Amino acid sequence: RNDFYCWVCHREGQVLCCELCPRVYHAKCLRLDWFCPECEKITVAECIETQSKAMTMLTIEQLSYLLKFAIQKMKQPGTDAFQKPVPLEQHPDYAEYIFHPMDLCTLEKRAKKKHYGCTEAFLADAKWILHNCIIYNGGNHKLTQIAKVVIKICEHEMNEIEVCPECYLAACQKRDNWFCEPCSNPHPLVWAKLKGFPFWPAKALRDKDGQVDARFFGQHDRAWVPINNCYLMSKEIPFSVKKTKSIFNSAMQEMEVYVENIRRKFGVFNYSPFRTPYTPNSQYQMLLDPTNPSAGTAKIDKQEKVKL
Ligand SMILES: [Zn+2]
Ligand SMILES: [Zn+2]
Ligand SMILES: [Zn+2]
Repeated sequence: RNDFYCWVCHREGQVLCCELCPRVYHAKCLRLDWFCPECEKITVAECIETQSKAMTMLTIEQLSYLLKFAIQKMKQPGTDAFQKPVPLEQHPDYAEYIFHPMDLCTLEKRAKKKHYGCTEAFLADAKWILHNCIIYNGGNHKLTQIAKVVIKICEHEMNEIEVCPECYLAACQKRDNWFCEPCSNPHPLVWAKLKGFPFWPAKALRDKDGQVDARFFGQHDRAWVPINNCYLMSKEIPFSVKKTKSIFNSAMQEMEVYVENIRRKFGVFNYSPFRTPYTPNSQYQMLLDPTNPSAGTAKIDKQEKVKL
């Protein structure tokens, strides 16, 4: 049955009904057979023609395995009040206000039964936990603060699956040298300079608004770096004054383990001349002959269904 409280502001009043789901909205909270914004986002994300790069590389069963790790991060210590359904015997008026209850145990069971076709659908279902807490307990209750942090963890984990599902699973399991594991579409290796930090080796995971999502060898920290401050990996080092030599040496050692792993899996790794700029979705390091780019990639391909 249809909800009585607006999905945006969590208050009652004259509200519009979605044709596909039980959510309701004030016309003014959206600034104008109707399908709500949650249903529109999910439909686009689950259509093969408009699905994300992460969804193109995953089956529904594979996505269910990654959502189980996201549930573990959402179940932080102190989230006890949201780990099981609200006991109606202990709050006898709960169902007079909450028509669509949700909790972390129910969210975990729906993920296991392969109910979710995209990351957007898991976050949209998780959000009933916060919406219900605000209606019943109030916007300034101690439990509402806990529910807001649970939703922010869920948002972060969905964003991490979408950046690269293989990096996500490697970071979850933490095998020895997990950061040196190459992905099926290998991330280019760069020298990256962040303002105020020395030039350092990093993996380039994404390109957005003239920036590169860099993941640094050694500490495994991350930052958006300007594209003009990124060069393809080279033997000559762009020198920077550094506080501790041994930390730089460990990062370079870990970087050389990643390069040998790449050469075993794909059969090639091309270092570039000094100060060669990084370009979006660079293919230079995988070329069969770096002086003949028209010849293309070295990857032979054996029609492998390998993935899991
Ligand atoms: Zn509203
Ligand atoms: Zn809807
Ligand atoms: Zn990756």
